Amino acid sequence: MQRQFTSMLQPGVNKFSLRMFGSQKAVEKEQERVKTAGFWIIHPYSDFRFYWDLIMLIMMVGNLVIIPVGITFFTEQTTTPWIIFNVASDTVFLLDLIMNFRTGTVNSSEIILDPKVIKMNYLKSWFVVDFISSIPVDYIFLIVEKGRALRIVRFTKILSLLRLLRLSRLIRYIHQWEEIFHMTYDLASAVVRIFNLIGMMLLLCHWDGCLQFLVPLLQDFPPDCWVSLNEMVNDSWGKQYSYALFKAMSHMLCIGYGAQAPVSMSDLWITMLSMIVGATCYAMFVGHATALIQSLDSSRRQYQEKYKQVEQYMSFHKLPADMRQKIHDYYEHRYQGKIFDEENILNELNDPLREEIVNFNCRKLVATMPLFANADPNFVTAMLSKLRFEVFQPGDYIIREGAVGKKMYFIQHGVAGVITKSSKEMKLTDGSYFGEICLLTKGRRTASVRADTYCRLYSLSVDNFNEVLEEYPMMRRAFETV
Amino acid sequence: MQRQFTSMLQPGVNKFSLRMFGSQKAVEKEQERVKTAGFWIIHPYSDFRFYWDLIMLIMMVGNLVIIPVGITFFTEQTTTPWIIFNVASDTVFLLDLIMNFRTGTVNSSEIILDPKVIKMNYLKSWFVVDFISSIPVDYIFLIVEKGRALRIVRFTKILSLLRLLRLSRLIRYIHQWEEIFHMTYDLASAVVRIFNLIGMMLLLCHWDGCLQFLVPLLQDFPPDCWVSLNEMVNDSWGKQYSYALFKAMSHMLCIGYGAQAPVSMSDLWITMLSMIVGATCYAMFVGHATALIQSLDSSRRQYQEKYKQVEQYMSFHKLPADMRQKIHDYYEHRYQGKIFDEENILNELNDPLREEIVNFNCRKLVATMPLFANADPNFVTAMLSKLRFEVFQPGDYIIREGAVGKKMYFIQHGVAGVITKSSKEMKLTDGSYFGEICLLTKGRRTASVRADTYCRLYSLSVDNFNEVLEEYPMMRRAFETV
Amino acid sequence: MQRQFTSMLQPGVNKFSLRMFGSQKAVEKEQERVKTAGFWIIHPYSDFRFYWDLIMLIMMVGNLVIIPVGITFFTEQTTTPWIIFNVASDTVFLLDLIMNFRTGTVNSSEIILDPKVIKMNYLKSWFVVDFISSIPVDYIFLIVEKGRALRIVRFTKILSLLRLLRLSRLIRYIHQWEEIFHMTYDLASAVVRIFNLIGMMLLLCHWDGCLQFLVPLLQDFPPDCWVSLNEMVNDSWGKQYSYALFKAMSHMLCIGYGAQAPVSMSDLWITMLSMIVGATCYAMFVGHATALIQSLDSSRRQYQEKYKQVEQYMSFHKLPADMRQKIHDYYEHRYQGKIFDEENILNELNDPLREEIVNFNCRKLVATMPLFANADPNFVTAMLSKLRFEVFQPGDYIIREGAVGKKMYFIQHGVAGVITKSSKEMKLTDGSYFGEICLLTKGRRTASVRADTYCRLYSLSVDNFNEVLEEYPMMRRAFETV
Amino acid sequence: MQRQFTSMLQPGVNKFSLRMFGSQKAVEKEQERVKTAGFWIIHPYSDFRFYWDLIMLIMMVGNLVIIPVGITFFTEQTTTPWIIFNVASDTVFLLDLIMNFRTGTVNSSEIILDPKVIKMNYLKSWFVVDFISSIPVDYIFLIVEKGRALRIVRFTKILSLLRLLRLSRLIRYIHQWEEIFHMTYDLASAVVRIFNLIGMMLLLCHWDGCLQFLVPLLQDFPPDCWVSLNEMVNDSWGKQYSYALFKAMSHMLCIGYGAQAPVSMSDLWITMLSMIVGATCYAMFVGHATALIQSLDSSRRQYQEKYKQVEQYMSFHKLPADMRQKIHDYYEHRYQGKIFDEENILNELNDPLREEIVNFNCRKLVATMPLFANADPNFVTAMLSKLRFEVFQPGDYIIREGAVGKKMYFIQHGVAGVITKSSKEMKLTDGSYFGEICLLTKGRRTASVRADTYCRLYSLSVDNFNEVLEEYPMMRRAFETV
Repeated sequence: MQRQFTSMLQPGVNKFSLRMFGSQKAVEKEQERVKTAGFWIIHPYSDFRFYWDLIMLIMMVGNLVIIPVGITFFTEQTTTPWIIFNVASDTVFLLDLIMNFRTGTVNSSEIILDPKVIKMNYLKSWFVVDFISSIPVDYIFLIVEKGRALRIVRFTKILSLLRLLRLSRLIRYIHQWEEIFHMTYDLASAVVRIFNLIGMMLLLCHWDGCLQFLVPLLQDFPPDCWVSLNEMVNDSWGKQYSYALFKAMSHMLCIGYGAQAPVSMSDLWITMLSMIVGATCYAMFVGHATALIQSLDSSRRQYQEKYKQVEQYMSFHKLPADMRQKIHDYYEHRYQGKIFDEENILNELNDPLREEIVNFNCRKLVATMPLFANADPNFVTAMLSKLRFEVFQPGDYIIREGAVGKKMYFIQHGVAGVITKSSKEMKLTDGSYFGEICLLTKGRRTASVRADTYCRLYSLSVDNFNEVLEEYPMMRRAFETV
Repeated sequence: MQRQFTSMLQPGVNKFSLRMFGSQKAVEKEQERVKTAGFWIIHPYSDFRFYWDLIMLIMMVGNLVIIPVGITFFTEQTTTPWIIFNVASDTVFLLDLIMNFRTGTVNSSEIILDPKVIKMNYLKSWFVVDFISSIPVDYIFLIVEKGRALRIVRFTKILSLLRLLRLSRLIRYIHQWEEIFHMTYDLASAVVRIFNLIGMMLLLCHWDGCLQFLVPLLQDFPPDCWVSLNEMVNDSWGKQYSYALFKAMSHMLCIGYGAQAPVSMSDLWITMLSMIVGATCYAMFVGHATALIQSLDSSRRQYQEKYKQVEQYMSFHKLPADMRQKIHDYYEHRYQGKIFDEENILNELNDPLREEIVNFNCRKLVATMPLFANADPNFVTAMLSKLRFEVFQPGDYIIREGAVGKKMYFIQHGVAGVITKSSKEMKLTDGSYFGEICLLTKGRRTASVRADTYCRLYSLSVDNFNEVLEEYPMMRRAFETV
Repeated sequence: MQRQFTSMLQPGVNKFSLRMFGSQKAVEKEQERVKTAGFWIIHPYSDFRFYWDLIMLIMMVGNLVIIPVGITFFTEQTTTPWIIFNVASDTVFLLDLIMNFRTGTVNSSEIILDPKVIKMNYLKSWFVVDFISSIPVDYIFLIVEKGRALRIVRFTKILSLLRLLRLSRLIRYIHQWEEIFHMTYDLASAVVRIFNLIGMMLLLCHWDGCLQFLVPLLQDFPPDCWVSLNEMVNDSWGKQYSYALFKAMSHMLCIGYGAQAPVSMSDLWITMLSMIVGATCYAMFVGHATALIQSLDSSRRQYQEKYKQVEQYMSFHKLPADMRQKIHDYYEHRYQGKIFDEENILNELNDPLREEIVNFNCRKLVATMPLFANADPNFVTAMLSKLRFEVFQPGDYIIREGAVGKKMYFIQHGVAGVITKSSKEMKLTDGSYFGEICLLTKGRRTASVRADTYCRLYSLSVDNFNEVLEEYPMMRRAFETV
Repeated sequence: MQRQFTSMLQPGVNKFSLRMFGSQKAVEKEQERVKTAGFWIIHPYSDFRFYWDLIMLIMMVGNLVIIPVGITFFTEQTTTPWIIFNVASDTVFLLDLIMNFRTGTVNSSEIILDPKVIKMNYLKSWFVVDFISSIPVDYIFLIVEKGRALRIVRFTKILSLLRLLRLSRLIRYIHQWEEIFHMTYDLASAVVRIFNLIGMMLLLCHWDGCLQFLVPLLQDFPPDCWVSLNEMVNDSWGKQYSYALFKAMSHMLCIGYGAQAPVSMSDLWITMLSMIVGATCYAMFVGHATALIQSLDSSRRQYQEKYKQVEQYMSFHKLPADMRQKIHDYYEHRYQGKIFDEENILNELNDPLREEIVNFNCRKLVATMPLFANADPNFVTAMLSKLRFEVFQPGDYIIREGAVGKKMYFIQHGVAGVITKSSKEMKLTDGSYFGEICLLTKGRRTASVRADTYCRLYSLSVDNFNEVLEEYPMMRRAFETV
């Protein structure tokens, strides 16, 4: 399985990939480009790359949690298990760094050129930090020293703590992957952002906790510091760590100090720093929360806003209370607490989708009418698109006796009433339709129609009907029969 | 009253129901579907169901407050009154669980199918938790033991505390009911959300308070914990509870610690947990508050935003100060601090409503004119819709001498002035109208008209007039008389 | 000056009044309505009423600050100066209450009817609270007692503290006045709201401070409370008050406790209450601040948002970097970091204003052209409105050699260049104009035109020109000369 | 280099300047205006002025940090190094003040008039404060005294502290420069605002820290204050300062008190003040953070909001799940998680840019077609603009057998399929085009076309084609060949 590896290195055909590039042909074309250099180049959007980054993340998170703690609360830093772990981690990071040269960079089209583009762009931006993070600097220093001891040890811990610069790399990895996920799974951005922030906060809190003890460790546990003053120098490491974290955490969430307000200058300064870091983090969190909340009820909010405009309009015109109430009722019936521009949405969609939607809505309404049963399907489709949805309140005249009816109505739904002088009253319900006589007559409507309950009609204007006919002359002729 | 129960189980005809489904016929149809299975199925939107859920809520809230407190601050948990209360509660929850099988689930149309749909969908989602919550697990355990004592008792309390999982159920109930209420009463979403959050916070605070003491109780009141260190082990239960709540509450609202910063590890950890929980809750609350504030002054805000755009436009064109001032004045008069797209709003409404609105606005204006007194009502209605509202600043020429008047004006309101060379000056007020001579003439206007004070006209363009006439030829002919 | 008072009682002719009602005639009409009842009715929007409310506010604020403090930190509550002050205040509030019956209520049109409308609507809503607040209840109680002493005194303080219910009245007064001010002075809503909140917070803080000491006072200064534990029972009143306020204030802003965490139950409960009140207030403040911030940079924000959409569009089309840069540059030149729909704004304005704006913009541009010097002013005006503003980037062909020019260009501004094969190159600057030959020719354009620097043209389409001509045939004829 | 200075004083030709004024000619004109007065007037937007303000900022920031500290933590305020520094600073501020008279003020066009406009407008607004800040008042007072000592010294410090009023000036300088930068570099407003606030907070914190110690210093270190109670009167200055800052900083970020809750009244009051200042600042910061967060993910948010409307629409129409899924898929393919009104954006742009964009998009698509190879470039350009982008889901009929094709399709991209009864199946890919036969025929389409995979077409309607032809009759004729 030597070619398999190569294949993996190329960008695979996934849901994401298609969205990014297009069709499978496009993907293939991209792959061809990649295939110019053999075993030296890795495509950023590839599956192998993804796997590698996942691995890194798994390692990286652990390492970030571990490293500082290891440095602080374990005195014997030269013990076997620790050292082996460190070495392996370093190796992994070196490998990652190496990969980064071979990996392509997203911009615009992705640059797959190795010797000039990948090497120079990486070396001019992020390389140095990565290099620092990956390598075991402290160990190197120790080796150099080998080829005052307490002082050296103290120095070394600080050097080791340069391995926290992997965090930048981690962040970078996260960002790209999040972007990819957005393209793929349609994740809620707000949710993602807040989650990221939470993680960051946790990490920062941990670091602060470590640091608070770390400085004392560095300074040899002086008599006027928080570790010596609480009398927990020789206590179990875990307990100490917990205490430190608590101290840090309070500063993060604005609760208070540890045992006592700082005495030594250094300690005080550290506390202040933590507070600053804590405070800003909390602010950011609050902001994120606010954003999330706004996102969550957004549609609803929009509806309310829209309604407020109507209210304002009413106020401007100084309408009677009854009128206002009626309008409110209409709005409730008409839109059902929702906000959407129907027409705009339809425009945004393609034709087939639109047609499908219309069929779902109105095919049952128009098919029940005997005029459209014998007609051709295309004609029906054409008609249906034209139809315009309407609502009427109870005790409202839809059509009137003697007034010229510009449009005909199909009752999808609702309790209507046919007001006629000659024929008494024939109440109409869902499925019925009217204004049919006044289509090709081009005159005044005979009888009246009043809404008994709330109604949901589909209006069809005479002009629109004429337009529709314009395409189907045979159909028009047929209609003209009776 | 055996059939009455069945009826109740079906979905009733309410305001909500109509909105959900449609007309009474639709509701009846839905009921028919429900009526396929007798005494085994409950419709989610039914009145009986609503009542049941209300009952549950009444029970549930009480139980959530009570349970933890009971577990903690009362040592004798095997006493009669407590046990009876518990048993009844358990029974009620079991009944609720049973109902949940028989109750239909909202999706899309509601699934009323029992054997497959209701049983499998519920069992695959929420069942297990509900089952756990409902049953008295601790009591069962005790019974088993019956058919080291201190240890057993300690264990049992934890088991009992599994009955807090009713909270999920409660939440679910609340959400659905809130949704229903939205459909029904048009509640302010923001307000609802914040209220929910407040309740949650309170509950959480209470739980934290219980927990802080609870852990000490579990651990047998060790010498280095907050209960033993304050010397309030044998104090009255109520006082202790209050203290615990205070401790919890401080962490929630970021105030501080209890008597002293934690000493024992467990206590410290608990405190940290509380802080986390507290802090997040506070953040959420803040966010909600922000959202609410934004909602409350939204219309006003929108107006301001709109105005800012006008200002920006002015800036871009670098207008003189006087001009800007004039524009500002016009805006104030024109819109009166409000924001609304009139045309859009009108489009959103149905025809009858629109007509009514127009009548309310302009029937008094047009009726006072003697041209529209003898005319037909339909014609008048047609005319009125066409009319377009306008405002003019004082010292502004509305119509001019010698310039062709494209439109005529009805003064609804304001202090106008007729500038004529021959006839001196005849100042016009609310109710007057002009540009009437230049309607069918198709030429140049004779005299000028200047605004004395601010005005509110209803313009009527000649083209629009012609269009209107197009429908009523007789009317046009009549007009042509004089 | 008996009639003067009556006049004052009626609604005056102010800026506000006109905006509310309309013209002076409208105001007069309103006044007539008021004048139905003599010396018994007060119009809500009147000047006298405003004055009265200002007076009340002046009194009310003072009283709210004073009362609680007086109750708490002065033992001798039966001393002369205090009592006189109280009595006067009570009298004033009674007077205010009386006025409230006679004052009209805003709804819709304002209800000026006394016997039924004003009396019943007020008595069914706010009366009782107002009555309670106004009257000296404590004094009445004392009188009753006159016609254990320590106990009575304790009771009386609580009764007296019912006079804080004036706060509701104050709030009501503020709201109405704020609304009026909005109509009048165009105040920033956000700013207003935050200011209100600040005031409320301050008042609440003060009350909390009073309360914290007040409860101890009521309870006779027990040995385990914050006043007795700090050993400041017999200290100077002012100091005590300050301390109390500090204690309250910390809870409001989430800082901490007083000297020590509460010991007695009552104290603890009070603290908790304060924290709740404090915390909510702080949240509200934060929200308000956020809102204010959003308001302040709103225009700018909108522009950025708009730009982001353009960027997104570019991304979707996957444009080259150069192209993107060009677009960015164009946007910067075109809109200058601002957001406004020109056309929409113009539509919103009246005609005269629009004309004025156009003159300010383009009269200097078109007048310099010799074609429009001899023409009539009306024609010029007509032309100018039609003109459409445009921008061109340097190294861009505006007009081309051999391509049919649909529109002509007036260079308001910018460094243009005339590219001709025959006539070499004649560089054009601000004031010049071109495409003039291809107006009535209806053919292909001869020479090319390229932008040297950035340009700001006013395009005029041939169709639009034709339309303009349609009104002025003589003008057209004249133009046709040469 | 005497004229060089003059030149510098005039407004230079920068990117900013052009944007502000226009072309170089405009800038020159502006310069001419400036050149009316020689060596007495400075233009606000000039380079020299900018440099001066930068210098001031550099000085000013330092001075603000230094002054208070100097006043507080150094007893010997009459020492040489300090005094020299002070004197120089004072001189600089005096110079700045002088410049301010000579500098022009931005409004509208900038006022370059010296004797009336610059002198009176400055003297009526900001002068006095500036004068106070600039001059060494304390030193003057001392001199006066020269021409109880402890008391005098105490008084003098307060007087000296009047030199903090330079902050207003600094603020003013910052605002203007920020505005200029916005015009120039297109900075993110939100980011700027937050940065400003941070700086302010830091400064305020520092001042608070100084103040907390300062009051004690003024009051002669009484026995019941925080400096005397901690026993750090004779400690090193730096340590004291740090402690003070910590105390201040806690109040700012809501953490807690210093060593102990205040005892003396003055101290308590100071603490309260700090808390107020701190609390408000924190609120503001939170608000700013929220704003920033909203800005950052704005585009994404907008997309989500838009999508929610579609969902709402679907809900309203009660569509089947499959349909909804299809719609979602279409949206994902169609818009790719982005929001933009294409048409609106195009309208906003100029013609050349639009043309360029179209070429980038569709020239490759239309050029591959042999119909447009021999045609003229102008015609091609015209055609391309008309084209309308479309998407189709797999298993969707684009064109049908027997149905009249109103528009023709160019496959930019995607896996299509040609459904024919006679000719079997010929699958089409990127670059192909169809509906070409039904262009000038004006009849029914022969064969069907179904989407195999997702597609991205460019539709071209027959009406649009006809319109395009209308300009190029020769082209039309050519097309009519075959």
